[PDB]
Amino acid sequence: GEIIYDGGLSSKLADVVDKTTEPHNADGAVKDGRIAPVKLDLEKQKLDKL
Amino acid sequence: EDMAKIYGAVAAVSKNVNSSVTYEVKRGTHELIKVPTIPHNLVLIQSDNGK
Repeated sequence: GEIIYDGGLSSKLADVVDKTTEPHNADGAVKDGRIAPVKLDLEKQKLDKL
Repeated sequence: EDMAKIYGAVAAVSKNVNSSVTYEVKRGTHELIKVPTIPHNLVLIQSDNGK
């Protein structure tokens, strides 16, 4: 017989990144107008620039 | 045009707020070496006749 329903394109609720991500603000449907998080070089084991 | 200039200047001030900071906590952490062999210090001394 004629095929009425044979699978199809399936929507996914969420995607999951398999790579480690740097901290970030929202850049999707919600866009954050504030400055991106500031990355500071702290907790240095050996002395430098002092 | 003047109002567009004024509104844009105010928007820049509003965008100067700071979200957060990020840093790496590493002080006090050291690497570990692995010692392969146990340092025994024993030696056996025996006479030629075996006495």
